[PDB]
Amino acid sequence: KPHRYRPGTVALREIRRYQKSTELLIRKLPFQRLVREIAQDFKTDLRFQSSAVMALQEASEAYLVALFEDTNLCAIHAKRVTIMPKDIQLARRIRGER
Amino acid sequence: TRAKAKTRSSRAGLQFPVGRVHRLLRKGNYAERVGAGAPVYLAAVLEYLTAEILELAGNAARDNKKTRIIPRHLQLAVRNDEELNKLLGRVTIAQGGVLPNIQSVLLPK
Amino acid sequence: KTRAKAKTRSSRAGLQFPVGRVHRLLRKGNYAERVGAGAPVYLAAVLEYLTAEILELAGNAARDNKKTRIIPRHLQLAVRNDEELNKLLGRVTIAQGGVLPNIQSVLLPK
Amino acid sequence: KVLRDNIQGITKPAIRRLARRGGVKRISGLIYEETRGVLKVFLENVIRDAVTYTEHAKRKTVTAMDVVYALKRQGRTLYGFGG
Amino acid sequence: KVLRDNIQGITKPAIRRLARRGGVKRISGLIYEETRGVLKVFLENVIRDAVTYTEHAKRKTVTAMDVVYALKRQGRTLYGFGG
Amino acid sequence: ARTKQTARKSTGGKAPRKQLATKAARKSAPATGGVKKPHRYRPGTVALREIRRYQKSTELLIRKLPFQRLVREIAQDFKTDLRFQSSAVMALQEASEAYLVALFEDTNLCAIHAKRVTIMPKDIQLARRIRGERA
Amino acid sequence: RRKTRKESYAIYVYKVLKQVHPDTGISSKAMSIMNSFVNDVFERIAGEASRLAHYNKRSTITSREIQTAVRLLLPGELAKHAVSEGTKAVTKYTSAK
Amino acid sequence: RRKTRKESYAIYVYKVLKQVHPDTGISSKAMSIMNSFVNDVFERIAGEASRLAHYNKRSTITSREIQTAVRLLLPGELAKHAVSEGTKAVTKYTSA
Amino acid sequence: KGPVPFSHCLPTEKLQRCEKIGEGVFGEVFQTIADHTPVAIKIIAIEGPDLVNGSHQKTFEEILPEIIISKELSLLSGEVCNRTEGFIGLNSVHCVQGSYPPLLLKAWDHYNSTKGSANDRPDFFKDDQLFIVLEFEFGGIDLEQMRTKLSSLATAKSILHQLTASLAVAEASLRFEHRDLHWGNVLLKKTSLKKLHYTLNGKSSTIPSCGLQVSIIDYTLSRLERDGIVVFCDVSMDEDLFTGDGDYQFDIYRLMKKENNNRWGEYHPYSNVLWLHYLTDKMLKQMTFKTKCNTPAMKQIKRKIQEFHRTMLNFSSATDLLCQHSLFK
DNA sequence: CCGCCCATCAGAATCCCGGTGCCGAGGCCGCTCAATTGGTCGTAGACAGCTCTAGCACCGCTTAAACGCACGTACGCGCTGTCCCCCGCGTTTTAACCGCCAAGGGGATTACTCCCTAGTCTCCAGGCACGTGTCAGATATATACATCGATTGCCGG
DNA sequence: CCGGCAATCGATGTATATATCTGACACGTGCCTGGAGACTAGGGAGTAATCCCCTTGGCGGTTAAAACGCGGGGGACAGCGCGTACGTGCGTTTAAGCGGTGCTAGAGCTGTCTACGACCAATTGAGCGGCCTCGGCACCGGGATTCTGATGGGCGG
Repeated sequence: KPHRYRPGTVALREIRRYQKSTELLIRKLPFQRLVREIAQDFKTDLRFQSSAVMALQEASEAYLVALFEDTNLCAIHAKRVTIMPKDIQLARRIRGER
Repeated sequence: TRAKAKTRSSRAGLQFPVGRVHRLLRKGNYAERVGAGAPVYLAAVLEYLTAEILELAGNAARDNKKTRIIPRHLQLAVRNDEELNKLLGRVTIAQGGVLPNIQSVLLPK
Repeated sequence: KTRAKAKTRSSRAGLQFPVGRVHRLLRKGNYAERVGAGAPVYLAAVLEYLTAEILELAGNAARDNKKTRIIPRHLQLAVRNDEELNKLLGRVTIAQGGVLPNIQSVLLPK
Repeated sequence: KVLRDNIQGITKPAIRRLARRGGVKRISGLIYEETRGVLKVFLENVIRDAVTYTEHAKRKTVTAMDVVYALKRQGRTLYGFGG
Repeated sequence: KVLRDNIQGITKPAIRRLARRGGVKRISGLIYEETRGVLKVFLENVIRDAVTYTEHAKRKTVTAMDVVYALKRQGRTLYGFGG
Repeated sequence: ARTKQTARKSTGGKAPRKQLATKAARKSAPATGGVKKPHRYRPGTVALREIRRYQKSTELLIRKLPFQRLVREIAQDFKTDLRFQSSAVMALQEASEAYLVALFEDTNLCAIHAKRVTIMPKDIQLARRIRGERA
Repeated sequence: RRKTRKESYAIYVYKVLKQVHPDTGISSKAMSIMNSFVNDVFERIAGEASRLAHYNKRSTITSREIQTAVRLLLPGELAKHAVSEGTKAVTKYTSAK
Repeated sequence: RRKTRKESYAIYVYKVLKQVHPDTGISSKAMSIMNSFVNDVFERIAGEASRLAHYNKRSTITSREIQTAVRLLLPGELAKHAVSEGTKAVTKYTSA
Repeated sequence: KGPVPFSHCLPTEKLQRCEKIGEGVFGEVFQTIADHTPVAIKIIAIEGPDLVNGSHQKTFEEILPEIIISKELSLLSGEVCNRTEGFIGLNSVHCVQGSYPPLLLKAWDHYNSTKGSANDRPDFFKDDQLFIVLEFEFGGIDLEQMRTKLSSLATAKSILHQLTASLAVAEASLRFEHRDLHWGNVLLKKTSLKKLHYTLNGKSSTIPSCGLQVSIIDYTLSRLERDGIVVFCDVSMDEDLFTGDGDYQFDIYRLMKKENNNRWGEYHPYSNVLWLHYLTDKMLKQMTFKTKCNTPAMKQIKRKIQEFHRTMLNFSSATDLLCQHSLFK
């Protein structure tokens, strides 16, 4: 009989693990490609330094983590443990941003 | 016979520069004139705040069995104190992380 | 001798807002050491354009209500009903403005 | 060398890792599209402001100072990358 | 001449009227105390800043300009009172 | 003013003939009540009428004297023997009203999100926590 | 004439109003609101331009700074019209000087 | 051709750190963070003082403006200690 | 001459242009244009046996003092020792025989239709009836109809100052008592002159006009003296004048009678003073003004008028009030 | 035999006029002083040329992460029942609002010093760029140790 | 004679102890540019005197709003059952990451020199502060009209 964990154990282990480190959780090449593609519309034939891309990635990840914390609070408020898009929409609506 | 020069920080008994702060205030488009007591006040306040943050961060670093301060320790010091957390409420520290925290309902029974 | 009369800079620029006063305010506000000769004209034109836009919307709102004078309620109605102006003044409170009539759909009677 | 279809490079496990750092235990199946959309909007705003600064400075390279200034202008001060 | 217990002057029907302008249909029974507390906090902050502004100018009267400056400092501009 | 006072021969009921010669009688519904049944609107109707009424006006919704007394009582903590202009108190009242109305809007949204119609203190707490006002 | 004089924008706002809507008036409270609005926008644009000039190690404020501040501050579809109006005004002033 | 020199606050931060914790070092990223922190606080206080001076129709910046700006910007505590430090420094300077 | 036909005094052009302006116990008052000037015509039925409007007809030997005092007050505007244009000038006064032409009859009908009247229809008079016609300048609209038309308290002050100056000049020159200043008896006329000039005993002074000019009319119960001879009408036997109630004007006659011990032949200028009182009373109670009192200067002058009203009863005559009270200084 | 629809009834809501009370445009004077006109003059920045840093493009190889599919269970959602607790309406009690009026405290304006800051010249010590070691931290390996999930083993109604 | 509660028993992932190896950090040196010393001119800020406007405090009348009590309908909350969507784990495929090699576009600096902005003197007209008028807008009252909610009376598979 193969060993199997109950649903929820590994999730809590990962929650504890990722709240202790201080690294970037998104691969770098796809993020760089996305940044260049987005900037392509405003001006043609642009160049970037490395630190510019690094700063953009840091700011983006901080923003996403904070938004997810607010989403979790909203989802718990309604007697649930699963997060749904309505929670993201309510959090963004209250926070002020469109 | 000019007397041997004595810097202004020494007379004020500080560790931060007073002449540099005077120059920055003058060439910064803040006012037409700058008095003779403003740089001393500003330097004292800046030194005090720096010392406070540094002491808390050093305590946090020693708690981790290290001897050099890294951004993680600065984040731990700033986020665990009420006044500093209120002052730096809209600031992001690179490679800082977050504070360990789990909601109570999610815990297993 | 004769100095060939006079002519305000607003007349040469074709504007209605004052150009000399804007220059004097830019010089005495401690913004920079020197100020060019074209900045006040640009600023006056921009301010006049924005004023005209807001005033036109407010006047339409006032006429809709069958009144011949503009009051702060009409300014609030004009601002909150236009997306761009609403985004510009997103953190401003107008005295005696009120709110926009709006009721959620769940609360309505079946 | 036109680039297309790069928003799909923000894979599902990456969003899961960000959520786990956020403190989330269970997730729906429709969350990823919403996250991708909000990320795209945020990036668009910041990059537009940075490029405006760069264009005023009369350069062809975007530096870290432009990104820092744009973030500060939007009210999201960032420490560490100079400035 | 020392005032005492004036927060009770913010009646219950007044809170109901504010809620009605907000668009609320049913109000619980424990809302009024919460409203009184939050109003007290807001007023404390604003009045402290205004009195600081007044004191600096070596004056003995609080004017509308100090209130406007304090509100702007908090991040809530106000148009129409000698702005 | 003819040097003497008489009756009303000077004017032949001009105001009445000009207006309200006999129109000054009754208006609207003339018969009210007079029924054993206790006429009553169902709960939730007058609430919606009030919602529609107060979202159209613009006047202040708090009595002036209690607010002024509260402001003076709060201010006396930071300095004694203070004075106020009228417009200062007016500005404070306007700001307070606007803040409270916006907070109630957010609270109502939070209450609806949880599949309810009544607002409770927990909704205010969540709104203030997400807004960033309360840590 | 005993009191010290005070300056406002009332005359120019009234001229603009009478030019857009020939047969409408305005009340004093609305005048105060308009005055505050004009002052606020002036302050915002001037501060942005000063910061821009300081970033680039310049000591003078020109029309380029005003243009870039307008582009940075106003939302889309409002920046373009303002830019067009300002450019027209500057060209007309330069030609007829 | 010479490389232009750039100035920072590292020397003074290191001096203060050796004063408080006499056996602790620091890294480069932390130094950058503290540099940015000092610059930010300087800018905030100076801007508030300038606005305060302009409100009253005055042409000079004195220690009263700095004191009032400190009381206006800093939270409940950290505001008495800063005021005491500034007053002590000014008195000591003017005595010598 | 004598009782000439109405056609001579009233040509068809003037007859067709007559507009009814007023009615009273004396008769009727019309307005027309003659000599390129608006003129008022007062018509009275005299020396008749019939009773009209609740009173019998009036004779000539009692109407003679009326025309005498009217011409005296009209001609005092040309004297150098005391000059004032606060009265109405005499154009022509004449006697008529005949009946009432239908044109003024239909004008009276229209006047009744719009406003109404307190008398009877003047269509019972035959050819043999005798009438008197008086021609006067146009003065303007009465203060009664101008109640909601005044500008502010400054107009009030100017009106009171003009009335006081005119009455003081009259008393100083001809020792005059007119005794019927009710607010339906003063006339306001628009004018362009910035200042008004008045002379008393050789000394001349000026008063701000504020865009109005005042005049007084209806001297039917007035008293005057000249060269040791007195002219007035004794009204000591009809007490219905003193039976009035409902307004302090009704009480002013009783108070004056108490002051003079029911002796009308004596000169007591103080009576005129209380008349001002009543007008001032009206000026504080029965008027609506276009402009509020938000200006501090207007608050100051309002207080001045209040104090004047509450303390002017202590003065002797019009001249004393003019030359002593602080309001006019 | 459960109803689910229509016609009446009454009570708010909105329109039409007539009369009142004041506000917002304007008119005049009288200055005050800030904006325009015509000059000289010193320096900020536009422009052209050069050097060399760092950004871009391509290639080969490893290994870890991303992807697809199978299986089962715990969580979300709909339905029923119960009881408390807010809403609507009539009656009685409190204090807010309006109008008017003195008294005097403190903010605003005018004139007169006079000490503190900017500006200039000379000189040298603090602070920055560059170059060398050595030791705190990173990496690799083995070793407990705490915890999750299944099984046994009796146990009282 | 089971549904339970405790006590094991095995397996998995994380914390801890010891040895080698590096590159980032802590100092030492030389030089030059920015701060300190010394002195003068003048104007911003402090102080006294005076005026007068607006803030505080009092009194009486009225009446509109706050406070109180009660019946009952609708909503908040708990318990239950069912179905499927989400978590855990294994085998296979893909592209990120690392280490080099080569090229050149463009950032960063220096030197020349002209044109644009600062400053000054004489002149003058725009804009604000007192006093004053007045045409029409906003407001109220009544009466009529409408519109909507809450009701009973009915045909029907």
